[PDB]
Amino acid sequence: QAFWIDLFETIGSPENYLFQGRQECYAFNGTQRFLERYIYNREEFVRFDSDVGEFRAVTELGRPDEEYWNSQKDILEEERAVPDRMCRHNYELGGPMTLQRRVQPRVNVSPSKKGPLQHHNLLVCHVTDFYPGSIQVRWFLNGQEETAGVVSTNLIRNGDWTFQILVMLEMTPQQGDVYTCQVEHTSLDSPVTVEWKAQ
Amino acid sequence: KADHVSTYAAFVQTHRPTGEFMFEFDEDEMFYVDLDKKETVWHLEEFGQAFSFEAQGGLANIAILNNNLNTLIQRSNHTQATNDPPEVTVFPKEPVELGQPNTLICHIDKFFPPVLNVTWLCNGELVTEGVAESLFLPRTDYSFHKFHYLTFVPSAEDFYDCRVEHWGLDQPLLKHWE
Amino acid sequence: NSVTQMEGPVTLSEEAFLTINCTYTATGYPSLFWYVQYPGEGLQLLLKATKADDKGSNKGFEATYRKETTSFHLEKGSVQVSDSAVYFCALSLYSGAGSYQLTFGKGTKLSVIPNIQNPDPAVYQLRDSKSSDKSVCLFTDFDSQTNVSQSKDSDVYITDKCVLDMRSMDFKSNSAVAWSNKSDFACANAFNNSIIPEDTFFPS
Amino acid sequence: GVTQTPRYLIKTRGQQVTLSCSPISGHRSVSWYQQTPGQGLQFLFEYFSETQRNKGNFPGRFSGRQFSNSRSEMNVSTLELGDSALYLCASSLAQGGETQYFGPGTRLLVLEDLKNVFPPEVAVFEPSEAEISHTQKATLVCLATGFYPDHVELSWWVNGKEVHSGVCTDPQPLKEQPALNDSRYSLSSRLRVSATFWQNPRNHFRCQVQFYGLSENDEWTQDRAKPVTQIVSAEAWGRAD
Ligand SMILES: *[C@@H]1O[C@H](CO)[C@@H](O)[C@H](O)[C@H]1NC(C)=O
Ligand SMILES: *[C@@H]1O[C@H](CO)[C@@H](O)[C@H](O)[C@H]1NC(C)=O
Ligand SMILES: *[C@@H]1O[C@H](CO)[C@@H](O)[C@H](O)[C@H]1NC(C)=O
Ligand SMILES: [Be+2]
Ligand code: NA
Repeated sequence: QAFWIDLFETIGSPENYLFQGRQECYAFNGTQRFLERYIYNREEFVRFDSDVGEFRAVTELGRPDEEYWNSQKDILEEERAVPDRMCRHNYELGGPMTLQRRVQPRVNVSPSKKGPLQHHNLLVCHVTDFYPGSIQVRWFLNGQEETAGVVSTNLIRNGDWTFQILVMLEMTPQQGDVYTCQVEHTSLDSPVTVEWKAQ
Repeated sequence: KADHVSTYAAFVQTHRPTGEFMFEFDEDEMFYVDLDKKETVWHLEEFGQAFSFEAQGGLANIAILNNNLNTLIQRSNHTQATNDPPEVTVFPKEPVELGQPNTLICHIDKFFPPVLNVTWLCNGELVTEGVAESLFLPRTDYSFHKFHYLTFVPSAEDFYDCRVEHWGLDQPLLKHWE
Repeated sequence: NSVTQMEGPVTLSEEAFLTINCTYTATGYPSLFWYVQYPGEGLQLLLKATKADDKGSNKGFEATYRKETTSFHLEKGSVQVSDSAVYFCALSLYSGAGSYQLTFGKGTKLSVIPNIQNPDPAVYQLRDSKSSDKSVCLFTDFDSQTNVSQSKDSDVYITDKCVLDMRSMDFKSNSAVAWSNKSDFACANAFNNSIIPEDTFFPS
Repeated sequence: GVTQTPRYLIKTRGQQVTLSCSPISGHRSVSWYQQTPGQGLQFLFEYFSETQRNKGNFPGRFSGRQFSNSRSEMNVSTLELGDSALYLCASSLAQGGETQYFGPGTRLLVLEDLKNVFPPEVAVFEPSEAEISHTQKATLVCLATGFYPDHVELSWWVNGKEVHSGVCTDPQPLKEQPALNDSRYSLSSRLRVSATFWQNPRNHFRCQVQFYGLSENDEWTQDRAKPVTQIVSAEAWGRAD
């Protein structure tokens, strides 16, 4: 169950110069597409797209590299082998660990401001700790869906393999009104609904 | 077009961190190579147990990238990039419930180069404990982002600051939190 | 992780159909290769195939990466005398840090025998340019089906058949050399253990 | 492209050898293989950017190194008779090292003693008048005899220029004493030419045999001449008759 690499091709305020590399594998419908990027500072100057089948000088700073690598069938055939080699291999390692990692969302409904139940207020649905990022967060007022006045922060990555989202509705609560936040996610077998009663 | 994006991202530069080799699955970092310790560090224990990564792969890629850096310092006639200042956001991991342990996240985003100083402040005082951090995480725009963490217990008579330092900043930037 | 290929030395006539069998047994992702080793040199890549169904083609040779039979069988429609060499089948498997290691099969020697157009079998005597005393017997211009046999006699030396191409005349001729430190030895006697043709010219 | 030095080597059991490899410009992957009739191609080790990426299953006496310019050197200490083989070196431009370019190799022979090392005696045999009359073709034979080991390279020279057309040399040498492990060798070669070419005294035929024996660095206790690496040749002039 080992991770495989592709060796980047060899080329050739305080003082600082940076070189960045990117080896991206895009898995879709049993296929793999590979993108090798050579970036000087923030300038991607030369790249290899498996869909192109050859190196291309993204900027003119990569013209010597595009020229040289494309003149070398050994380097071209090695880079072309990447989608079916390391991309495929690495993708096929990850069983229900990364490809099927599921973390259930924790849901909390709380109004933004405290006070009398008649005025303008924001009702917050703080959906937390889920994985993957794809989530559906709906707002309901007395069983009917509220589409208008829904202020969303959009998907927030916590950088710890969990996400969060704050979906809030602009509400003018009347006494006895039932506000329901409904979350749908792959980790959930049924929707998770959290209620707020007007008070 | 992709169901998933598995990517190896690496950088090499003159200032600290002098290099970084990492692997990310769907924008989240799975593992990286501690270049000094010459060993793989996994993000979650369940990764280290399920998989392996020979750290030599990381070191080999960094050596090539250092060669590539040198060639480009020359080719570009020592072109140093503009220092892109960071956008800093502070937000809790969990909803704030006074008395219940939570984690404060500091997201230092959209900066270049990956040369940064970050400190957590509780009531204007430096916090040394319950602190963790991400690597200099890659962005599709070849800029960087980083996450700093602080385990804290929310109390109304406490405030927090994320004091960040970057070259693109005229002075340290403090992002305040409740 | 091994390469199993066609045993012993294959010997074919010129223009014949060649098949050098090669089967692999490896860890899911190997790339497949055919290396050729011409007499006297090191190996040289002939053909390769990355993934299953890929066909390697070069010098009129072809091998298909067959996942079903786990094979990379080398085929040539009509072999040339120039193809006489030793063929190696090989595997490429990941060997850490973005490196690959080749795993070769035990080589297959191939001897391509030229088809002789106007055979004139004969056994001539050649005298040494230094001493008249010293001489060799040369069995030349014979047919390719004629198999030169080793010496039954102790102090008698006979070489195997060797084909020379006189390119400018588009002429190819097989030849063997027999010699001995005398005295019972004569050119008529020379190739006795060998089943020489009926047509053989022995001058005096 | 791939160069390897020395081409041929004769060593005594217990001695040590250093074999150099100059890869193609700018191949950085260098692989070493041992080629034996007994075990075929056996992987030794592979280098890339000075580091030994992989190693085969050979004892620690078989070591290797790679320099900054990608040149490599392999060493075999405490030599054994069974170390006698072709030491092949292969370079690769592709950094994964799959597409390999092989050197000519270093032919290594390990012996108990250098007492049985002999240079060849070479003779040129002028064509038969019978052949010239019957075929209007003239075959010259060259014999290289009594040489040990078969670290020999035969060539034909007509008027001080190497000739390949109308030539063929025995693919393998002949054992002068078949029932003998230390048997001296014999090798024949033929040069076929037209009778019009042979029947001209202007034409000079030389059979060059390069022998690879002992160096200037080798011990020589025997009474006979040191069987040094030398060229032994024989000649014949085109005959008007
Ligand atoms: C997936 O690939 C197959 C061909 O192998 C094709 O028929 C099908 O339409 C593709 N599906 C999608 C969703 O693109
Ligand atoms: C570097 O400077 C020289 C002039 O000294 C110029 O010819 C060359 O184009 C420059 N290269 C770049 C990429 O700035
Ligand atoms: C980081 O901190 C050190 C110590 O104060 C300082 O020397 C360095 O320049 C800092 N730079 C920034 C802007 O991160
Ligand atoms: Be690559
Ligand atoms: Na590559």
